[PDB]
Amino acid sequence: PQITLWKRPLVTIRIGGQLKEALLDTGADDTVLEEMNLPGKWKPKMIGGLGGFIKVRQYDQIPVEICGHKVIGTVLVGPTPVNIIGRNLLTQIGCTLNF
Amino acid sequence: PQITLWKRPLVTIRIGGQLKEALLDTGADDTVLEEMNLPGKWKPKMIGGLGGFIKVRQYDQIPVEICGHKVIGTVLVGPTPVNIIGRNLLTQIGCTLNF
Ligand SMILES: COC(=O)N[C@H](C(=O)N[C@@H](Cc1ccccc1)[C@@H](O)CN(Cc1ccc(-c2ccccn2)cc1)NC(=O)[C@@H](NC(=O)OC)C(C)(C)C)C(C)(C)C
Repeated sequence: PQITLWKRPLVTIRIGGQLKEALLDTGADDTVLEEMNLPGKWKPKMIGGLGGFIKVRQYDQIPVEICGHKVIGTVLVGPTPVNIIGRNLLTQIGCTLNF
Repeated sequence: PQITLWKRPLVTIRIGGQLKEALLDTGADDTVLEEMNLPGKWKPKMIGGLGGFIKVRQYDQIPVEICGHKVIGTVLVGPTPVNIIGRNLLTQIGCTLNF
């Protein structure tokens, strides 16, 4: 859909049959989700915004469902205040910014 | 434009004769610029990124130009790595997320 920015662009995502609320974020290189167990090998990583960096676990080739759109790619898991769909996944659903 | 997210959505902003590079950021409630002097009164705010909070100075009714779109609103100044155009000014240019 075409979506407004008068409110935060929160959408429902599906991961491992977990239902979660996540932010569509054009200012995020990566996708970062709050703490959750995902199966498989992961590598340690740090990511940062304002305020400093956080340590996360990097899971590759994770399926996610974003508003009826089934993508698979890299998911970071760690102490993020909120679930964040960054450009790696936004790209996979043909999401653009428009004005 | 219809901006793909295959790269970071970096654009030119003009603020008081200063040209700057800034990131179109749907994950940001607020617009946050790196350290600069701005005219007028200001209030301290605290804003929260991924790593925690920073203190900024809030300037109200600051004219800003985004891709030659003339906009006026709240601009926060402080220790950000990158000039961030948040939703307060993205809504002013009629910006939507499309997928
Ligand atoms: C290359 O680095 C990045 O891309 N960093 C990303 C990042 O932090 N992006 C920032 C912008 C940014 C880019 C590059 C360097 C530094 C910062 C934002 O897109 C997402 N970010 C991360 C973030 C987003 C939301 C929230 C949040 C908190 C409480 C409730 C809802 N959301 C917290 C952190 N948002 C905020 O930090 C904003 N915060 C905000 O809008 O808070 C209400 C600010 C900006 C206004 C402070 C991620 C770690 C998410 C991948």
